[PDB]
Amino acid sequence: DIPEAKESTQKLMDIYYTLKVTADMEAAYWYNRTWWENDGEVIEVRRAKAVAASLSHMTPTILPYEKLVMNKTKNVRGAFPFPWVCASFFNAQAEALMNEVDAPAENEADSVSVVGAGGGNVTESYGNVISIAKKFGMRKEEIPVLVKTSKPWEGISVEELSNKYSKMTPGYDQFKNIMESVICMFDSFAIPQGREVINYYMPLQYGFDGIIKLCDEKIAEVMGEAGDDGDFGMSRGYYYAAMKEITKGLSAWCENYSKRAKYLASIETDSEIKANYEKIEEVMGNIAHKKPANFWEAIQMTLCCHFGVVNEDPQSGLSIGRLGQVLQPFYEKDVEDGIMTDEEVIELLELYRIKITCIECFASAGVSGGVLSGNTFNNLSLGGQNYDGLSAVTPLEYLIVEAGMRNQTPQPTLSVLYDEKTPEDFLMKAASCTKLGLGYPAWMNNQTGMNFMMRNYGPEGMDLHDARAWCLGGCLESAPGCFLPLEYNGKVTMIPGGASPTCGTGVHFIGMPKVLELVLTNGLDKRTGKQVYPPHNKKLDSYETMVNQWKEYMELTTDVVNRCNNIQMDIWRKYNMPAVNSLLKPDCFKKGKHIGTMGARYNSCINFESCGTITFVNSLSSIKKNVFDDSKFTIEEMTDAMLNNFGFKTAYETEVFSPDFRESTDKSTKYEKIFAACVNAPKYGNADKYADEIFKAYHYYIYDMTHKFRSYYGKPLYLCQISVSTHGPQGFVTLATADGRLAGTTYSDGSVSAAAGTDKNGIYAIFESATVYDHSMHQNAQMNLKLHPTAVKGINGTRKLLDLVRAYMRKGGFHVQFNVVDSKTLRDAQLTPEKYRELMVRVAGFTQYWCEIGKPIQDEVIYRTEYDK
Amino acid sequence: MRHYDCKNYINLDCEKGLCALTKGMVPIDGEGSEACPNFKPAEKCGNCKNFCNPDKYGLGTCTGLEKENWAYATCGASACPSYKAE
Ligand SMILES: O=C(O)Cc1ccc(O)cc1
Ligand code: SF4
Ligand code: SF4
Repeated sequence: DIPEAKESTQKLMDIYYTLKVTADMEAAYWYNRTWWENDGEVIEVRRAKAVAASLSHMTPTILPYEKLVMNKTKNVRGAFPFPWVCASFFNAQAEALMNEVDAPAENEADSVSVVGAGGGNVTESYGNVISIAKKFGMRKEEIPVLVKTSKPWEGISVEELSNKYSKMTPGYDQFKNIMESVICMFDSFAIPQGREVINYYMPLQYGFDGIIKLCDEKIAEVMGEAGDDGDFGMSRGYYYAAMKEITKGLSAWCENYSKRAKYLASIETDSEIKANYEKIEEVMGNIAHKKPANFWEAIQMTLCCHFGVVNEDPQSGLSIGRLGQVLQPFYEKDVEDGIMTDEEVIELLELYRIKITCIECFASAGVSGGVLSGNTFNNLSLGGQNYDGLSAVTPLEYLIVEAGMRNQTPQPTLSVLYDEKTPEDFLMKAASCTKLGLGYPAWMNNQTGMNFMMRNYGPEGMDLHDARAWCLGGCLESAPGCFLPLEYNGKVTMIPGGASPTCGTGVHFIGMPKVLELVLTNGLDKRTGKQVYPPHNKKLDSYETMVNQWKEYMELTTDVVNRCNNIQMDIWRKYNMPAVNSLLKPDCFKKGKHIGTMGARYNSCINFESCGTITFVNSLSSIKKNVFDDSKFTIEEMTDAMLNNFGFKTAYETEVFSPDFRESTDKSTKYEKIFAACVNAPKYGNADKYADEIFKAYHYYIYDMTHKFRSYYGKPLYLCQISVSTHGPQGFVTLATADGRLAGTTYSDGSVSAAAGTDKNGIYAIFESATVYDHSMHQNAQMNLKLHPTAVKGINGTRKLLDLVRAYMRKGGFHVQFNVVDSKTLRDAQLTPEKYRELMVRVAGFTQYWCEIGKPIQDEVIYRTEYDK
Repeated sequence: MRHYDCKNYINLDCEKGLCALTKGMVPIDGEGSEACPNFKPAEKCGNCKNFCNPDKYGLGTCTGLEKENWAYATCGASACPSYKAE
C-alpha cells in the first residue's frame, strides 16, 4: 500500500484545492519602473537590474506548515503580466474596463480555446475580481495599475516592435491569414523561454556570494578588453556586470523570505509551526549567500533558481531536469551524517510537488487553455546514463517516485529515461507509480533521445558525454544538457543540467489537417469565408498532385511563419535577453555571452511544430483509397461530404468534440456511404501497410522540409511533434476530415497515438505502425495509451505494464504515457465536476485536474481507446 | 482596516488569505474582512512617508528617489529598500 502523505503535505493541499489562479502587478510594476529609471543603461545590465528589482521588491509569501518556501508572486497560484513582451491579449480588455465600455472580442486563436471553468481557474469576473484572459483573477483595484504599467510599451513590446518588422517581410499578409485561421496556433513571443532544461549548477556549486566574487574577478579581467574578438569581446564585461546585478537580486529575494520567516516565527504561538519558520529563516538566510550545505538548502536553492527563471519571462515547460542526480550528493551526505532520515527527505519531496504544481503561466487563452490546459510542464527526468555511461539511477530518485505516489499532484510530471542499464527495481518502482493512473511517470527512450542529440547537435560538437546529459524540455522537447563537476562532501560529482535555450520555439503548431482542408478548398477557409492561401486553381487529378499542393502550402506556411517568428525571438533576445537563465545556463558564464548572444552550448534548438499528424495521415489514406485508387468517389464528392460534415450536426452546435456523439441529422443518409468508406479506409496504428506507408513517407518528407529553414540562431529547423492540448483548438477550426472525423472536433492526440476508435488490432499493432521510421530522425514522437484499471491488477500487472513499455522502447519507440482509468468515471466527472475535485488524468505531456480541463480535451480523453488486456 | 491591510495576513489568492495568528482563512472583501484588535499594519506604499498624491485608484507618486516616479497604494512595501513608515 501507499503510505499517507505527511501532515504538512495534507494541510497544504487542503489549502491548495481552495486557491484561485491570481494575476497581480508587483513583479510587473517593479520591472517596468526599474526598466525606465535605467533608460540609457547598457541593455544587458538594464535588463538584469530590472529582473532583479522585479524579484527582490516583491512581497514574499510564506504559509504555515511549509518547510520549502517561495512562489512566483505574493499569491500561491500566482503570476503577473509582461507588457514588455506582449500585452494585446489584455490591454484592450483592461482599457475597456477603465472606460466602462464593453470589452472587445477576443482574437480568433483565443476565442477557439477553452479554459476549464473549475478548480482554480477564474474564467469569469465576479465580485471584485476581474477575469484576465479567461483564467486569471486580478483584483479590480489593480486594473488601473495594469493599464498604467502597460502604457509605456505601446509600439515597443516584443509583440508590437516585431510586428512592425514582420510587416516588412514579403509574406506578412500570408502570415497574418495563417494566424487568423489558427493554422498556426500562436506566436513564439508568447513564451520565449521554456521547453528547455534549467541548469542548477552555478549556485549549487558557488552560492551567490561565490558567484558575485566570480563576476568581480571577470570584470577586473575583461572590462574594457576585446581580446581578438571585435564582435563580442567588449560585450563580456557588460555580461559579467549584468550577472553580478541579477545575482544581487536573487540574494536580496532570498533575504526577503528570510526576514518574513523571522517575522512569522516572532508571532507564532504554536511552537511546532514556529520551528519551521525558524528553519526557514535560516535556510533562506543561508542560500542568500553561502553554498548550500545540506539537502533542504540545496533543494530550496533549486527552487530559488526555478522561480527565478520562470519570473523573468512568460513561459511554460521550464524542465526541472534530473533533480534526483543533481541533488544526490546533498541527499546522501545528510542521510549518512544523520542530519536527515529518508522519511524527512520524502516530506521535502512531497512538499516540493506542491510548490511546482502551483507554478502558473500568465499568457493569452490560446496558450493557457488552447495549448497548456493550465499546466506548466516543469518536467523532472529520472535515470538514463551518467557522465561515465553507466546507469545514472540514484537512491534519491526512488524517493522522488515515492513522493509522487504519496502526494499525488499534477506536477512535476516524472519522466523515466528508459535505458537497458536501468536496475529492474527502479523500473518496477517507476511502473508501480504509472499503473496508478496519475499519468506519471511517462516513459521516454534514452537511446533514441541521445541519438537525436548526436544527429541534431553534431554540428555544434555534441559528444557522447553531453548527449547522455539530455532530457525532456517541457513535456517531450528533447533538450541538450551537459554534466558539470559539483564539488561537495569531499568529492566531485558530474551532475547534469540543461545546455540549450528554448527547444519548443520557432514555427508553432501547424494544423496539418486544416492545411489539407485548404488544398481541397483551393485556399479558401470555408469555416470563415476568408481566402487564406493564394488559390492554386489546380485540378486535383491525382493523389500526387493533391499531396504536392499540400507540400507547397506547408512550405509557404513554414517560410512566412518562420521569418516572422525569427524576428519575434530576435527582438526578444536583443532587447529582452535572459538575466537569471543567462547566469545559470552553460556556457554563458565561461564565454561571457548571454543566451541571446549564443552563450548557451547548444543553439540548434529552434524547431517546427506539427499537429494533427494522424488525423492527417488517415485523411490522406481515405482520399487515396476512396478517390484515387478505388475511384469509388470523386474528389468533389469527398470535398462536399467534408464541407457538409457528412450530414451530421457539427460540434459548433452540439459541443461534443469527439466521435463519441453525433447528432445524426437526416442529411446523413445522403452521405452514409462515403462516410462509411471514410471511416473504413486503412487507418494508421493497425500495422496496415497502406496507411503505414503514407505515414512513413510523411516522416521522410517532413524531415527534409524542416531542415531547409534557418532559425534566428542560424541553424536548421527540425520537427517537434507533440499535441499538448492544441488538438482542441486546431481541431475546432477544422471542418470534417476525410478520415471520418467530424467538424470542430479534436484532432488525434499526440503524434504516434492511433486516432481514437481506429486502432482495432491491439496495442502491439500500434507499436509496429509507429516504428516504421527511426524516431531519432526528429526530436520526439508522442504516444498515449489508456488501460482499464483491471488490465494492470497486481504486482503481475505492474510487471505487465513494464514489459509493455520495454517492448515499445526496444522497437525504437520514443515515448509512451498511460492513463489507467475507467472512461465511464471520466464521463461521470464531466456531468458533475463538483464531485471530483481531486480527479486527475493524463492528457499529453501533462497531468491535470479534470475540473480545470476544457470540454474539448475532456471529450477527447473520454473517447480514447480503452484497453482491457 | 481589513485583514488584507494587516502584516499578519498571509496572501493566498485574489479573494482570500490566512490570518497568521488564527491560521484560518479570511476574506479580502465583504462580511468577515474587517481588522481584528490584534491588527499590525502591513507595510505598503499607501503607508509610506515617500508616497504621496494618489488619484481615485490609489496611483500616486513615489519620492523615495530624487527622481520621482509613480507607485500604487496597495503595493507591498515590506521589501522596498526605501520604505519608511509614515
Ligand atoms: O510547456 C510545454 O512543454 C507545453 C508546450 C509545448 C510546446 C509549445 O510550443 C508550447 C507549450
Ligand atoms: S486583522 Fe487580525 S491578526 Fe490581522 S490577519 Fe489575523 S484576524 Fe486579520
Ligand atoms: S519608497 Fe518604496 S515603499 Fe515608499 S512609496 Fe516608494 S516604492 Fe513605495
